[PDB]
Amino acid sequence: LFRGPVPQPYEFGRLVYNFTKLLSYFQVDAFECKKVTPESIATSLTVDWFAYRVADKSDLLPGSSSDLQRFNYKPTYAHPTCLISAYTDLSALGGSNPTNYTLLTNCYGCVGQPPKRTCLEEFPSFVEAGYRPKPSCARIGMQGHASGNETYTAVVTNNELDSVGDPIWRMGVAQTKEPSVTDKAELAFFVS
Amino acid sequence: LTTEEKAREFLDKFNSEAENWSHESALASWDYNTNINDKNAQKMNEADSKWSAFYKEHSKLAQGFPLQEIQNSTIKLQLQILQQNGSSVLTAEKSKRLSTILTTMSTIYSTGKVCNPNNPQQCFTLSGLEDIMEKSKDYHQRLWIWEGWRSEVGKQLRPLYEEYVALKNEMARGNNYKDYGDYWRGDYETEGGDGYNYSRNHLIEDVDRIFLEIKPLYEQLHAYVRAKLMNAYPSRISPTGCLPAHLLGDMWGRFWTNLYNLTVPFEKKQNIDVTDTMKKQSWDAEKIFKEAEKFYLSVGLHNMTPEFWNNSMLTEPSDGRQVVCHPTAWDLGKNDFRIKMCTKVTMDDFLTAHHEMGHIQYDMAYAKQPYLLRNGANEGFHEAVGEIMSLSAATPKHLKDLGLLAQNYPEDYETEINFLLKQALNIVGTLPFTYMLEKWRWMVFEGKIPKEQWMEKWWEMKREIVGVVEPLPHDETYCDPASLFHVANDYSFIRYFTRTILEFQFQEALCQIANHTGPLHKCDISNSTEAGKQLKNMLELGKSKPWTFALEQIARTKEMDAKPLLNYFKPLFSWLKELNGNSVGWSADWSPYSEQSIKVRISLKSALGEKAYEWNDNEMYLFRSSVAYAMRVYFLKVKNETIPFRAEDVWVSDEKIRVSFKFFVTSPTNVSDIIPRSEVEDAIRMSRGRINDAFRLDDKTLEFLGI
Ligand SMILES: *[C@@H]1O[C@H](CO)[C@@H](O[C@@H]2O[C@H](CO)[C@@H](O[C@@H]3O[C@H](CO)[C@@H](O)[C@H](O)[C@@H]3O)[C@H](O)[C@H]2NC(C)=O)[C@H](O)[C@H]1NC(C)=O
Ligand SMILES: *[C@@H]1O[C@H](CO)[C@@H](O[C@@H]2O[C@H](CO)[C@@H](O[C@@H]3O[C@H](CO)[C@@H](O)[C@H](O)[C@@H]3O)[C@H](O)[C@H]2NC(C)=O)[C@H](O)[C@H]1NC(C)=O
Ligand SMILES: *[C@@H]1O[C@H](CO[C@@H]2O[C@@H](C)[C@@H](O)[C@@H](O)[C@@H]2O)[C@@H](O[C@@H]2O[C@H](CO)[C@@H](O)[C@H](O)[C@H]2NC(C)=O)[C@H](O)[C@H]1NC(C)=O
Ligand SMILES: *[C@@H]1O[C@H](CO[C@@H]2O[C@@H](C)[C@@H](O)[C@@H](O)[C@@H]2O)[C@@H](O[C@@H]2O[C@H](CO)[C@@H](O)[C@H](O)[C@H]2NC(C)=O)[C@H](O)[C@H]1NC(C)=O
Ligand SMILES: *[C@@H]1O[C@H](CO)[C@@H](O[C@@H]2O[C@H](CO)[C@@H](O)[C@H](O)[C@H]2NC(C)=O)[C@H](O)[C@H]1NC(C)=O
Ligand SMILES: *[C@@H]1O[C@H](CO)[C@@H](O[C@@H]2O[C@H](CO)[C@@H](O)[C@H](O)[C@H]2NC(C)=O)[C@H](O)[C@H]1NC(C)=O
Ligand SMILES: *[C@@H]1O[C@H](CO)[C@@H](O[C@@H]2O[C@H](CO)[C@@H](O)[C@H](O)[C@H]2NC(C)=O)[C@H](O)[C@H]1NC(C)=O
Ligand SMILES: *[C@@H]1O[C@H](CO)[C@@H](O)[C@H](O)[C@H]1NC(C)=O
Ligand SMILES: *[C@@H]1O[C@H](CO)[C@@H](O)[C@H](O)[C@H]1NC(C)=O
Ligand SMILES: *[C@@H]1O[C@H](CO)[C@@H](O)[C@H](O)[C@H]1NC(C)=O
Ligand SMILES: *[C@@H]1O[C@H](CO)[C@@H](O)[C@H](O)[C@H]1NC(C)=O
Ligand SMILES: [Zn+2]
Repeated sequence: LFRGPVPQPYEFGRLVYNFTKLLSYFQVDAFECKKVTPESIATSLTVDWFAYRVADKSDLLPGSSSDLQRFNYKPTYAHPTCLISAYTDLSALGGSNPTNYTLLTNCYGCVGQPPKRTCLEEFPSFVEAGYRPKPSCARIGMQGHASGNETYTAVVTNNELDSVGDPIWRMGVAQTKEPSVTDKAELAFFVS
Repeated sequence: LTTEEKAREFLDKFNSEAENWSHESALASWDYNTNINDKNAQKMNEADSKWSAFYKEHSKLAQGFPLQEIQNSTIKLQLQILQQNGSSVLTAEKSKRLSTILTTMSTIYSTGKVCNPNNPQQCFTLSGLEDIMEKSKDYHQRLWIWEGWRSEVGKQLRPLYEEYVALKNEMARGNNYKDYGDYWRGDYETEGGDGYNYSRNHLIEDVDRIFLEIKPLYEQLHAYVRAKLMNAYPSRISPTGCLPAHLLGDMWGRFWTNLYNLTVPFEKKQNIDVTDTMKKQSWDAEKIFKEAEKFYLSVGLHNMTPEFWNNSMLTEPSDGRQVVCHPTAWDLGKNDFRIKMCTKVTMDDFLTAHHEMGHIQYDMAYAKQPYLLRNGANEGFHEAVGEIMSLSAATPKHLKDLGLLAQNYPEDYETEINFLLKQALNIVGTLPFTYMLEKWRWMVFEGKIPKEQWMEKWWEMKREIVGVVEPLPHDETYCDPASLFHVANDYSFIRYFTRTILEFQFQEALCQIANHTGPLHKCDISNSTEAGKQLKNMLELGKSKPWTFALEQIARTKEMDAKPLLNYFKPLFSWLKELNGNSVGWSADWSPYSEQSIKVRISLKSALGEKAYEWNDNEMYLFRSSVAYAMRVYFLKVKNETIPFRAEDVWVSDEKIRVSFKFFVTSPTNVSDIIPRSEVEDAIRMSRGRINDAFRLDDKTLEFLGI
């Protein structure tokens, strides 16, 4: 969990212990659980994680209507789960710290092929709880992150074909934000 | 006792007996419909006679309880229902005459035939003509059918409709209404405190307001359809004009459903059809109704009674009995509910089963009300409730849960557009039709449109409101509105307008409660007991409360609102808008026959002075005869052809009080064949001298524009 670049909300990591020991690498800003108490966690284990901002921790909470849980990542809470939002310097642990944070703010379908392709905001593409965003939505976030553009808009296709063999197009917007904590990696973890 | 107390006892006794008598009538009618023969027909007629005699006696008795002395709104409302006089305000001669006219108009409509103008032995009844209009893509065939019906039937009803209007207005006045239009609008009238009152005049303001809100959507659909029809019928349709009346998918242009095969957005994609799966999984009529029952149970509504499952007719009899399969929901009284349907294992009957059971659910909900109040809040409430249940059941979401659609079945945005377009053709494309038709009838009954301008205003309104233009000019011997079932048979029509608007208000309100996210057309209220409760609270009221109250209980509003409809079709609107660009809208100047018409202006005063005559109908007849003559001479001498042109082959339009009109000529044996303007102008010059003498006019007082 401490190696390589930190995954973004639209490409979150998935990996399937001493609970206290793990909570000694990060400074915790917020902590909450659902259908469980942290004492029981300590006394399969699945960890999902991604880069996020601690300033925006209010969006990680259940009941949120924020973009994060609409287009990027949403928990199912089918099983006992705890939410951790914390920060650390990953470089000293064999990893690397992010320079900015990127999330999808919109994604929606398009009908027809070029030059007659028409994109409709009325057909939103939401992420299913417990699942990753569509390959064509994920593509937008990736290009957005690496574009050097605070607001990035694009129409892409990513090996998604329909029933007649035609490309499936999707349009969306990615937003890039600055770090809130100086010289630290800000991460969100969902542990179930 | 006081008047109110006496009225109380009167109604209690009436309602008890009314239930008993109504039940016997309902049973006799049922037996006939599920077993058609002479014995059952006789029993049915006898049972109805007894009911009518009962009701009439108590109606007269109800006149002894003045409404001014009643403070209890439940009692007052029931007395108002019983105290209606109706036709009884007329004298015996007028009452008998009106009944005769209504019977006559119905008979003429149902037995009308149109014969192929080029094959006298090939005649079709209305059912045959409708079957052709729904499928034919032949411009000519569609035209002689359209015109034939209007000429063969419409011209028989004209004089009957004129007498009909006069008699119905006298009746309405006898019942203290301004006119018969005012009489019909009383069906939406309510009284009460707060904002729960609704005057008859308010209905007019609301339909006009709603129409204007809808219009921007209709214009986008209209432009789209026009662009497609221009390919189906090359050089027949103008890109900036109205659509020809005979090319709209049916005999009247009421629905645009049958244009789908020409207008479908994405022709490589198909709509969802689970018929094959139902057959593969061995579904039958019983299973279909059992699944409909589960749907309603999931939202906290009733199961069907033990009797329902035994007494109902869910499939067509195989025992020789003759029945009428047309699907209906019955409430026979005394907690006896039934459905009469001939169910097939198809997706269409699957959805129909949900529709019909929705009616039963509503009937059960208000079964606790007094007999006279066991109805919907308005005439459009029952249908609106049924339709929303069909919308929910038809979603891909619901079909997957039922196992009728593959769980991994992918989403396709092009398919969703095809779906919305098909829906718009039936739901949106009909609203301007309903609006325009009622507006015309209201003005006719009121007296805003005089007899001399009935057809003039009919077609003027069609071009301005709907965007449809007649293939041929019609004078005042025609009665086009009477060629429609509902007009000929004395039915109100506005119910279809209001039903549609309410339907979407109910659907949106229920989807918000169910916490639906995303497009409204993908909403499914299954397993939502909160949505179910909100609905049940409205359904059980029957008609004991103002419909504005009943509406508030579900949609949390006292007014009809077009926004829910516009929201439903929002994704379609955006797609059409981008595609249509700036080609949206139409003029009312162009018509199929205008390009080759000749304008004639005559001045009789400057020609003859004191000897000048009046340009009456007889002079117009002579003119048409003179033109036909000129056409015969031209063709015989120039083309060496003998063509029997008659005055009837000369069409005249846009006639003013002053002597100014336009005309064109068609072939005697072809109505889609308009003689080229250049050939007509040549004929006029050749015989110009004879035309001149006929009217004692020179070449300055008889002007043919273009010559
Ligand atoms: C957020 O941080 C990322 C780094 O993780 C920044 O990505 C970098 O953006 C610059 C453009 O501003 C990229 O340089 C360009 O590369 C292309 C392709 O080689 C070249 O054609 C251009 O001329 C230019 O050199 C840079 O390569 C990219 N870094 C990586 C690893 O891809 C991103 O800009 C930051 N976002 C914001 C809003 O600051
Ligand atoms: C309304 O709510 C009920 C209850 O939750 C839903 O019924 C359920 O349907 C699901 C499948 O849609 C059932 O799960 C699956 O059942 C199949 C057998 O048909 C099995 O092979 C799978 O492994 C899986 O177990 C679920 O058990 C069932 N729940 C019951 C019957 O209590 C219903 O589908 C919902 N309807 C709508 C429109 O949402
Ligand atoms: C429908 O949703 C409301 C509100 O839920 C929140 O807002 C939604 C739009 C969505 O973003 C949800 O994920 C949010 O959680 C529910 O109202 C809540 O009900 C619970 C009881 O179960 C109550 O404790 C909360 O206080 C309510 N919240 C508010 C703002 O009133 C409502 O129950 C949902 N309806 C159904 C049938 O589940
Ligand atoms: C309904 O009409 C009656 C008069 O018509 C008679 O009674 C009907 C029930 C029916 O049987 C007709 O064929 C009969 O000719 C109205 O009763 C009269 O009302 C006026 C007041 O406007 C009063 O002066 C008369 O004396 C009443 N006559 C009788 C016999 O009662 C009755 O008021 C009308 N009701 C409504 C709602 O219009
Ligand atoms: C629209 O096209 C469909 C085909 O996609 C027509 O439906 C077919 O009609 C023929 C003749 O009755 C039947 O033999 C086929 O089995 C039908 N096919 C299907 C899938 O139903 C439909 O009739 C056309 N409608 C109009 C108005 O032309
Ligand atoms: C309900 O009744 C009130 C009267 O109490 C109606 O209000 C009148 O409406 C007319 C037409 O707009 C106005 O000219 C009057 O000045 C209004 N009077 C008052 C006191 O406001 C109201 O319109 C009725 N509601 C409906 C739907 O008919
Ligand atoms: C009546 O006149 C029309 C012309 O308005 C004839 O239409 C033609 O139909 C044939 C098909 O058999 C087409 O190839 C021609 O191009 C059409 N003409 C035009 C101008 O479109 C129609 O055939 C005539 N009907 C008869 C004689 O029964
Ligand atoms: C890049 O940023 C500019 C503003 O500086 C914006 O106009 C442009 O649309 C952005 N590019 C993309 C693909 O969004
Ligand atoms: C009206 O009368 C009914 C009985 O017929 C009674 O149940 C109801 O409460 C009364 N309502 C009012 C306002 O008096
Ligand atoms: C539906 O029918 C079942 C079986 O008879 C019954 O137990 C259940 O209570 C009924 N539903 C309701 C709401 O009464
Ligand atoms: C169905 O109705 C018939 C006619 O009344 C009756 O004889 C029969 O027993 C009923 N069957 C059931 C299950 O109620
Ligand atoms: Zn119905």
